[PDB]
Amino acid sequence: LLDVQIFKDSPVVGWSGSGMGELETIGDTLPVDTTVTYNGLPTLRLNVQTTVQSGWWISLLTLRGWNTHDLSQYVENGYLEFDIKGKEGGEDFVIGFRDKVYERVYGLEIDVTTVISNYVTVTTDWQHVKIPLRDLMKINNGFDPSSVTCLVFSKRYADPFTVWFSDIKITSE
Amino acid sequence: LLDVQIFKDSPVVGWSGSGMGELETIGDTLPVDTTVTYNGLPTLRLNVQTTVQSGWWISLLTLRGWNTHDLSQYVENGYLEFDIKGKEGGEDFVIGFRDKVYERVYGLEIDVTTVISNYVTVTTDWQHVKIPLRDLMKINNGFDPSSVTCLVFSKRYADPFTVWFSDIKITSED
Amino acid sequence: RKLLDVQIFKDSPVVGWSGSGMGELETIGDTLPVDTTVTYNGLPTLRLNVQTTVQSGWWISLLTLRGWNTHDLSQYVENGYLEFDIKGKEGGEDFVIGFRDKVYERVYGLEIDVTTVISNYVTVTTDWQHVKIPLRDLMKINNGFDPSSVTCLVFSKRYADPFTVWFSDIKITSE
Amino acid sequence: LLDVQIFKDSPVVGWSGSGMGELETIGDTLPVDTTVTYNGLPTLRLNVQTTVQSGWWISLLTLRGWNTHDLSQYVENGYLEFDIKGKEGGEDFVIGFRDKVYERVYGLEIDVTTVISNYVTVTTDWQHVKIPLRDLMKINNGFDPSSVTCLVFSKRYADPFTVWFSDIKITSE
Repeated sequence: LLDVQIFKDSPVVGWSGSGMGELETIGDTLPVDTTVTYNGLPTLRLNVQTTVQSGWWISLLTLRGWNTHDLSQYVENGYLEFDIKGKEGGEDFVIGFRDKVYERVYGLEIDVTTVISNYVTVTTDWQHVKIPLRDLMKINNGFDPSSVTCLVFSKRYADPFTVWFSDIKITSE
Repeated sequence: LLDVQIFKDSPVVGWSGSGMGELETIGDTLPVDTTVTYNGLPTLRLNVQTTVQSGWWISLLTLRGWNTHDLSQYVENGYLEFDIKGKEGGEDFVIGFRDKVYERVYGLEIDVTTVISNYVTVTTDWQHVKIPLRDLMKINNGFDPSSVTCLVFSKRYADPFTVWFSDIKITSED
Repeated sequence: RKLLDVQIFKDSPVVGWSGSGMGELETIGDTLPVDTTVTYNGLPTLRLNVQTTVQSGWWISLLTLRGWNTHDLSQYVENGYLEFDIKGKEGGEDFVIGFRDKVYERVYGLEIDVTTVISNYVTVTTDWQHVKIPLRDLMKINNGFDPSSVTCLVFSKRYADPFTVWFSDIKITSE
Repeated sequence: LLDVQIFKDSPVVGWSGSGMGELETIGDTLPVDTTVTYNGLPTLRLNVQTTVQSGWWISLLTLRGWNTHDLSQYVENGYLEFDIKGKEGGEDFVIGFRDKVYERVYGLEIDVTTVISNYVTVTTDWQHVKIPLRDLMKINNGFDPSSVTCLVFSKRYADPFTVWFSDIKITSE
């Protein structure tokens, strides 16, 4: 059973943005870094220039251009997984998926998230990582894994950093 | 199972035009550019000179010189696919398919459409792309994919822009 | 006297101006493009092309005589001939042809044009075809033209409709 | 192998123009002088009325009405050559060629130049001059002389002057 590329090599359909413009966007997706490859392949840049006392920013990297995908199959042994290096290490924010169900009243798209921290400490260095779907996609808050629309990156602490990405995908077995 | 080239290297039969003539044509097809290669072959130029308060332009690039093609088999697993460079980045517009059915009343040809944004951010740069058929060819709004007449490019925002294309095909596999 | 030619074009691009509403006219640096790959009698041609259909309802071409300067033609008038050679893409193709002047004194118009429809002087073939335009005919309807103050030759829209066409050796002659 | 006339006897298409209009133009090319002939034919006059404190002006005399010309063959024993008198001697500016290559990143059109002082001092007098293509079309600055678009004259010293030209061609082999 089949992989899904969130990002490979060329910027993602989505939306990515901030209070007073603290997060570095291009056409409101994340900026794609060329000057800093990895694995032949270029990177995704996650950069928050200065200090948000807005206290917000967000990144939505879609899966099927704002369409729902069913992942339900993937869940119970699945992995968001990818690679990350960082600009000066020990850097943190949130991560996850939103979906979309119109039937549901108390929430249209919901998010399920965690803090990267839980899966990694960050080095000045490349480093694979794999989060079991399992954990997230299971907190009876309603989230319908049949119905995911995208991957998400949100603020944790207000402090500026950077990070880079490669080869963000979902896989199972 | 077999490709369909919508365009390769030389101008399409079709139609393409604007309100006040805002869309660049030649003889009512899109102009093909030569001084602007890509991968050996020249490319199709989608350009809209100035700002439409008209609020309209369109291109239809035909599939079978205005005939019906049956695509039904391809739907299920298919991809309009193609490559695309742009003048100045982050441009956008609508794209899709029109068909033709006569027995049908509340519509003669229908359009099915998405806004390419969904499928790409645009760069000063080549960049392949692939649209799931499947995606479009399915909202019970009547479209008959066994009766597609051609592909379509229409206005989204009133904003001037240019773009290019190469190798526009449909492909599947069975 | 015993009298000399004027070479409007021969074989290299003319200073001037030529342009159109939504860019329907084939320009380069707003003169008309000179074609290389369709020669005629050794020398290169001038290309008049209107790629698609004029919604705008204008297009013009100014080929200058003296880089926008007055030239005095007055003497050529009553015996003269704008003349030159013409192939088209697809035949029976038509538009306006003529001359613009420049007179400062004159208040109801600064520059004026005198004009004909080449139809009158030709039907157009997928083929080369000399033709002679009698100065005479134009440079005379009382409309004020100062043929002693011509600045350039002129091509303007007649019909909405798309074509191409070629030129060579556009000159004035008399005797 | 065959001569390239940049100018002979009749105005050229291009462009030439100045900051606050210091540069004598007409229709935004250089004026042809008629009342100052030189061996039958009239001349091209590069005249700069007043003192430039904008600090720019330029002239481009096209070769193929802003088309690419391929010169490549001519370089390695070629000479831009022409003739030239000046209004009151020892006058100096830059001269050379521009190109156009689209694929190229760090410049679209580039220029190669020199200062004509190097191939002459200027007389109230007619005086042929021959400039070695070689010299120019030759500092790995990227110039691609298979795609020359035109000849160029630009400012060197802010000081007004005039000159005249005659029979500007490329010759070689």
